[PDB]
Amino acid sequence: APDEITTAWPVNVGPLNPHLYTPNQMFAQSMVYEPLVKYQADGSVIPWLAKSWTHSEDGKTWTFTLRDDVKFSNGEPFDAEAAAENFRAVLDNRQRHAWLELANQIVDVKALSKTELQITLKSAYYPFLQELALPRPFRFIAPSQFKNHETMNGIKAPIGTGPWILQESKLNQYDVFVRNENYWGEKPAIKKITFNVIPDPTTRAVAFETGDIDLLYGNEGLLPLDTFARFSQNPAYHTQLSQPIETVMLALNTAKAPTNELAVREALNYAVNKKSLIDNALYGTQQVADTLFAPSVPYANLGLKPSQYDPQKAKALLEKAGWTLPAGKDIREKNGQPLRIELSFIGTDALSKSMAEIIQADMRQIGADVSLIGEEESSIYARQRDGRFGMIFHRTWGAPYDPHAFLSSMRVPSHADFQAQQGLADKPLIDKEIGEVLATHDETQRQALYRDILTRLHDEAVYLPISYISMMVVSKPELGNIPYAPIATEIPFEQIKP
Ligand SMILES: O=C(O)CN(CCN(CC(=O)O)Cc1cccc(O)c1O)Cc1ccccc1O
Ligand SMILES: [Fe+3]
Repeated sequence: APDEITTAWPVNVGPLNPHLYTPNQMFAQSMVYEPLVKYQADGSVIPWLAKSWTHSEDGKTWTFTLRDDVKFSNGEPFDAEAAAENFRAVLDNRQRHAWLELANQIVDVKALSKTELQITLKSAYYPFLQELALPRPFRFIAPSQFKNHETMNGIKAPIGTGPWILQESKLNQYDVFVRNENYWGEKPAIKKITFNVIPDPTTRAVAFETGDIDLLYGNEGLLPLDTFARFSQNPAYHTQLSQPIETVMLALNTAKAPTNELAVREALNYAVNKKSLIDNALYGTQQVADTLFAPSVPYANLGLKPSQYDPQKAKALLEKAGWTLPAGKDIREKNGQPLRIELSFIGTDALSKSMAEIIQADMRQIGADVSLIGEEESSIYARQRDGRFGMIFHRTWGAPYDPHAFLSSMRVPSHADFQAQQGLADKPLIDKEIGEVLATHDETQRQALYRDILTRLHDEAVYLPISYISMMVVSKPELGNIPYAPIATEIPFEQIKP
């Protein structure tokens, strides 16, 4: 049918518990569940399930006036009691939301009436509203669908207030969504969306070619980039490539030899020809990055100095630090130790592998021996949490997480960023400033704090920025132009209009 589309995803959508993480897929959570306030491209929020709000002070106390016409898809009312119950369900699982600072900040949530919801905070936390706009955890399921008055141990039916309803879900096969005919807002033009489960990139491309699917929408791993370029020239298809949404980079372990040495980290930051990496591995479809956050990111236009590809300077830095070439060898040594660094990545990911081979080659030219460790997903995530790496592939989180939520999470010990930064003498100071910047109201101090944090991270060469990557689209021409959502992980199916 013509108001029915078929697309694909590498895995199923999950149970669609609005308050939990893996294996729930964010974009699908955002299809079913809705926030109090909705994020926009300009960086503000607009009213959503909450039609208005006031704050005290000195903002520790916020009072939201909720809409009074909203129903969950099962007929039950959305009201302040329903909302307060959801905040309780999430904060009963507080430990698991450590990465998100609002979760440590909420002191209390209570329904003052049916339409009045009061939320009090530990301090005047500036990104309050943006964090409420996230896909998860602060979105609302029907409280009748809690299991014994909680969500952290599972839910019953995934009943949201959103424009889409999960119809059917078959493990390792497909997920089917259907339009909410009783939605409080704008009715979407599409009536039915089918997600076929296709874990392999080339298989996804083939499925589009044979006509089995109408739409692919994702990041740089969506399909092979050479196939994408070919598709963009094929008059029978439609393709798109957005403006960059986030950064892809290596994180270097400042706590582990030999990346513990500033001079070594600086040298590595001159070793990679990033344009060539991009033209070679990413088929020219992405942009070079010479900084943890692109100059376009809020608070991140700082005139930071790039380290341009310069093997001559890389070698000089290494020689000066005492990493010199022994007789007939190509690998530097210092104290008898070789300049050896492990680069760990997901071994099944062909793009990572490609990029890692290029990185390994470039670094060999300046006399560093990069050893490639490709392992399964769990092993890699286990490495990121324990600091068991020399270098790893990492990325930022895009809007609305960048830069505040990304820096926030640098303070959490079981994250890759904390671990990479562990060896820095000024790490306690940086973590303290991250805490300050999030609670500050003085705009000039806020800017000064971001500058100091990002500058120290740049100068200490914690990262090796690689590119700023884009969203991509392949579609049947009949679907028309495919819009992008403000939040990088969401897919605006509601806005597709054949
Ligand atoms: O990704 C992390 O470091 C931790 N996550 C917190 C930060 N997440 C936002 C989010 O997940 O809501 C940032 C995030 C941002 C964009 C895309 C993502 O896939 C993504 O995860 C939570 C998490 C826990 C357990 C398994 C997977 C997870 O993502
Ligand atoms: Fe996450």
